[PDB]
This record gives sequence, structure tokens and C-alpha cells, in this order.
Amino acid sequence: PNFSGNWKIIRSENFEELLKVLGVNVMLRKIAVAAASKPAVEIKQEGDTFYIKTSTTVRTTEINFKVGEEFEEQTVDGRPCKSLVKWESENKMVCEQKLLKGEGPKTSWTRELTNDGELILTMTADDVVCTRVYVRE
Ligand SMILES: CC(/C=C/C=C(\C)c1ccc2c(c1)C(C)(C)CCC2(C)C)=C\C(=O)O
Repeated sequence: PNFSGNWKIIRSENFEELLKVLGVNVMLRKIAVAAASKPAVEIKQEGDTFYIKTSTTVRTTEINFKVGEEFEEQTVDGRPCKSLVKWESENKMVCEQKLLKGEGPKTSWTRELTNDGELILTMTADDVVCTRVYVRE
């Protein structure tokens, strides 16, 4: 049950559709979609403590959190939110997000370590689901 490692993406689907439901104009979606197809992901895990750095040419995010403890991060479209991660199963964590200001689509994410050694990340916005699959570099 160790997510630690440097991960590279091998499959991504419905990412643009995700941004579309968030109301991002076409020009910006193009820039985001292009850069998001080549992320560099670093994860450091110790017990329930996580450090996840996701880097792209146009944006880098770093989150630090303890499963079960509320923290603050940003939605995919850059809006400040309060998040809470819980273990849904032994190798699957689910995160429920809550906007700090205003309204918007219900968003969340999940990260799961599969039995073949891969990592599946799913990001949701209302009914749209983006699936991203990684493998260690
Ligand atoms: C890599 C990844 C996600 C990458 C997302 C990127 C780059 C992204 C997302 C949204 C945006 C931008 C970039 C830029 C900066 C163009 C500004 C416009 C908005 C609409 C605010 C997820 C993962 O795989 O964990």
C-alpha cells in the first residue's frame, strides 16, 4: 500500500470534457490539455501522510495532507477548496472537495493503486469523469 514514487502517465481520457463542464473557454482549455498530457508526478508517503507534486510546463501543484484531516488545495480550474481524503479501501483514497467561496460543480478525486502496479487517478465534475493512469518511471 505504498504510493511513493515518480510516476509518468500512460493514459488519459475525458480531461478536456472535464474542463468544458467547468466553464473554461476553448483557448485556455487547449493550453491546459496540451501541457497536462505530459505530467511529472512525485509522491512521498509515510503512513497517512502524503506529499504529491504534479508538474507541467504551465503549472505545478504541491499538496501535503494527512488522510482523515481536512486541508486546503485548489480545484482543477484553480479555485480554492477544502478537501478531506479517506481510505475507501486498502489501496484507494477518495477526496471530497468543497469550495471556500461561491458555487460550482461538485468536484472530487480518487487515487488507487491497482494490483498490476499502476496508479489510477480519477477527477470528477458533476457527472463528468476524467480517468488518468500512471506507472512508475
Ligand atoms: C497534470 C494534471 C492537471 C493539469 C492541469 C493543468 C496543466 C491546467 C488546468 C487548468 C488551467 C491551466 C492548466 C492553465 C495554466 C492553462 C490556466 C487555465 C486553467 C483552466 C486554470 C493532473 C494530473 O494528472 O494529476
